[PDB]
Amino acid sequence: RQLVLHYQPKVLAPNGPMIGVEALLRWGLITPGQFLPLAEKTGLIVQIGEWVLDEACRQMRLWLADWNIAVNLSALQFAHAGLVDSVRNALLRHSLEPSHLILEVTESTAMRDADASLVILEQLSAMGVGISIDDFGTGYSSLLYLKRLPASELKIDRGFINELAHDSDDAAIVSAIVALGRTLNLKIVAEGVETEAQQEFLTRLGCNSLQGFLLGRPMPAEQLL
Amino acid sequence: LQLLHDLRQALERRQLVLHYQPKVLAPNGPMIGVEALLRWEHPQHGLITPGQFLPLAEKTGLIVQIGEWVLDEACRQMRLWLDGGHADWNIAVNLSALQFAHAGLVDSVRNALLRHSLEPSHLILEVTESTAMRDADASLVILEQLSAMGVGISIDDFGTGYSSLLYLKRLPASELKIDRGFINELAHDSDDAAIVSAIVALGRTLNLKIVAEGVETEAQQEFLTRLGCNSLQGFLLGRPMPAEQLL
Ligand SMILES: Nc1nc2c(ncn2[C@@H]2O[C@@H]3COP(=O)(O)O[C@H]4[C@@H](O)[C@H](n5cnc6c(=O)[nH]c(N)nc65)O[C@@H]4COP(=O)(O)O[C@H]3[C@H]2O)c(=O)[nH]1
Ligand SMILES: Nc1nc2c(ncn2[C@@H]2O[C@@H]3COP(=O)(O)O[C@H]4[C@@H](O)[C@H](n5cnc6c(=O)[nH]c(N)nc65)O[C@@H]4COP(=O)(O)O[C@H]3[C@H]2O)c(=O)[nH]1
Ligand SMILES: [Mg+2]
Ligand SMILES: [Mg+2]
Ligand SMILES: [Mg+2]
Ligand SMILES: [Mg+2]
Repeated sequence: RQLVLHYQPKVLAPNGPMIGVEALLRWGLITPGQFLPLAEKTGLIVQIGEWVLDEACRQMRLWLADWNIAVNLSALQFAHAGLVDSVRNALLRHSLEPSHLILEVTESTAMRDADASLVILEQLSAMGVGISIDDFGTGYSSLLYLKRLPASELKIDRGFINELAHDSDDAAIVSAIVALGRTLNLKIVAEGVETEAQQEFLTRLGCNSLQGFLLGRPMPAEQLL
Repeated sequence: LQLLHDLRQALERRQLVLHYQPKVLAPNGPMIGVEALLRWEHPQHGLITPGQFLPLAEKTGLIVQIGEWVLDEACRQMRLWLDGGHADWNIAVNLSALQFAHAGLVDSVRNALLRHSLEPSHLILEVTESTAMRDADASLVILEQLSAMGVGISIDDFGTGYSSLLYLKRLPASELKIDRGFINELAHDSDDAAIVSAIVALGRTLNLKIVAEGVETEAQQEFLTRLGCNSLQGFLLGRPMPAEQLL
């Protein structure tokens, strides 16, 4: 068992309290960018995912701790026939309210076969699980399906969060995502917040919550305290 | 289902209208505003009341655009009235639980006031006790924004939910509205008069105006006045009616 979760805080804007964490997988000390693609191609991602989901639910129970936890799903995990049985079973196993668990799938993953995403996410949403669309702005979305999917939040891609000059293309895109949130009834999370000016500007643009190194780096449950 | 199809097209068919009910200083003092109340003029069923279709609207999400239309028309009407010289009237608009939690609520209020050049102090937003107290920390963030814009905040159907006195003081509410259920039962239950008195006393000690709602009889009016209610609303003082008929 060399697999460990690190947790990164999500924080209500403007400076408001921490409302939850994202679980981030780690393995020397190996980062997931170095091995998740091999796991995806080989199918080992599905067992690793079962372990991640279980450990996140276990940790949340242990804490419960007035907050929720977000787990990432790769394209294979999202499409895997077992996914929805397994989410329901993991919440049942730990007697954990479904409102405490968030599942993140990327824009690309969700939009690849939107009708199939809809069958899967509708089940998940009827069970009460929070559904987040990650890396938003980096894929291709149908506005029609963006409304139809029972998502509760979009997470702005880290790639748009750099110098964020007021007249930048990046700022326009952040504004557009915020406006999608406002018109489609979705919370918007900015990810990759490293500086005070980003925090301030993203808050004024109307992001609902923030994640990034400035607010807290990923760390193991113990160090998080 | 017929109701579902019919409600979907109700805005397209201009079948939705606002009626307005006077709120009056107690006992019968000047009218200080109105509550906007949605009605549906149905070509087959006639004038349908919102208890008969707002739950379907909530469940389907049709309540969002129905609410945009309600807010727009209410703001239009208040503007018109202000320009007609009714300087001391406000208008109160109801918010369901879904509208109160909608990510765009505050932007939509700001846009509607700007569209009709309406000072924010002439708009009152009513959220029920239950709605406000379900997640009080979240209610606080929402209501503080609305209150900083200058919009009045009313806690509706008061007495029907469960309130934290702590958050009841922290919320930037301006008024509590006693639920009509407590007014109607006064002649038929000894507990109701105590409950109504307690609500009035909460207003007095937390610095909130109290509105008594559902006033139908002279004796209710007299009793509520003697208790010290600030304002009254009810059939005795004036039923909901269209803006024109109200005059
Ligand atoms: N430069 C910078 N980076 C920041 C900042 N704040 C957070 N990050 C990093 O950005 C990534 C956020 O996760 P992601 O976009 O979902 O993207 C994740 C996610 O797609 C994938 N991944 C991580 N854990 C899991 C997992 O348990 N399951 C699955 N299926 N995928 C995972 O690996 C990707 C990269 O993971 P990480 O290395 O942990 O990198 C994490 C996080 O450490 C910041 O302020 N500045
Ligand atoms: N028996 C009796 N009833 C009286 C008397 N005085 C006032 N009422 C009624 O009490 C209700 C007061 O509104 P509410 O408690 O906010 O309760 C409202 C409110 O929750 C909701 N509603 C109405 N319009 C709207 C709207 O535009 N948006 C939203 N979200 N909800 C609305 O529907 C509920 C019922 O609306 P209405 O049928 O118009 O019923 C109205 C009004 O007609 C009286 O003396 N006797
Ligand atoms: Mg993620
Ligand atoms: Mg991301
Ligand atoms: Mg009301
Ligand atoms: Mg009421």
